[PDB]
Amino acid sequence: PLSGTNVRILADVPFSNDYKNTRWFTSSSNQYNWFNSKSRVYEMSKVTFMGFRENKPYVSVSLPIDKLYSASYIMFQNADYGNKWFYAFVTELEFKNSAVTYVHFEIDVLQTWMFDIKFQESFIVREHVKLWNDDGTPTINTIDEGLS
Amino acid sequence: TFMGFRENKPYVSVSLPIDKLYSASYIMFQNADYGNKWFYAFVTELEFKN
Amino acid sequence: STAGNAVLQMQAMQAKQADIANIPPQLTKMGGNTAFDYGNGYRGVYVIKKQLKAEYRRSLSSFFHKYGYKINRVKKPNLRTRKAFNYVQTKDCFISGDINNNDLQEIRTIFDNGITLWHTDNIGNYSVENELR
Amino acid sequence: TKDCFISGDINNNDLQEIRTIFDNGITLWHTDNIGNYSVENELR
Repeated sequence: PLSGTNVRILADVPFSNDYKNTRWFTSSSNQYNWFNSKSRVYEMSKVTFMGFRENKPYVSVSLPIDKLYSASYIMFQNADYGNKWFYAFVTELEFKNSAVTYVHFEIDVLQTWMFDIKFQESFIVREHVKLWNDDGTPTINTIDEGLS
Repeated sequence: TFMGFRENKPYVSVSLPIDKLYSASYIMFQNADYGNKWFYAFVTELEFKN
Repeated sequence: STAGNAVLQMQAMQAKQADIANIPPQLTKMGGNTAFDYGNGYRGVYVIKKQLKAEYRRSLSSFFHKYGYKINRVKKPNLRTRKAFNYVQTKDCFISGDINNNDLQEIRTIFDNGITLWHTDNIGNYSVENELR
Repeated sequence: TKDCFISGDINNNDLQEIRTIFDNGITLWHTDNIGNYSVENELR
């Protein structure tokens, strides 16, 4: 995403590029409010992303590698998608000089497009099902787990 | 004039910035030499020139 | 990540662990006492129609609906039989026509890998009936 | 372990590596005589 507005670099975001775990939200607002609640390491009102070439995309952050260790996440808006929030992983730190630092990123296809996806009928290997009926009687699940 | 000159990756030169081409999914075009046949192609990837 | 091996793994995860015998282990004890049988009204032949549990019907029906039946015969494939979609997977398929052998060779692999062919613009909506015609 | 979960205040890259370490199996020593399996290795 060429340009960015209202940029914030975020710490304390637990999930990573593994996509084994993520935080699921109820509304576009709830999404933003959760992310809003973190301890803000860095802020900018406008940003020109300039990594655009080979692919590593990045940002130029004006604080040394020290104090920037806590960096975990980036959220930013764009002029063309209105007030849609873009969410991105902080993949890598790279050496610039010793007073301003390069903070590179990876757009989170889950968090970003989260409410923009529609899930259709699909074969599902595992999921969490309803366990108990109203009566207190167990729901019927007989699929052979194949477990001792 | 298509210029994906290397055998294995062809492209077109589009005179509008990369940010605006995310929605791009597909390409259809005719050729003067094959009459009114329509050619259909996936938009595999976007690459930044300027 | 082809559609074919995707289905194969799906076949593997719901793989038939055992057949349902339907031979009562108490068959042996049923006769012998005529006074018992005719007293409780056991007489003549009974036709007992059995069908799989509802849970597994849903499961198998849903599967069959999306990816059709197992066929294992050589013929020309049903490409437009249903109203909505047709799943088609082939093995060493033969497709001819006036096309450069490079492209033609790619199309063959496409059907060899499995593909769903849609006939309605609502692509991915598997909730339809998808009947014939 | 298998698909283990390890949290804490560590960059998710390193944390992801530690998870794999225990997912791959490891022996954790408590005495300086490392590799000496001849001991009793009882509880406590």
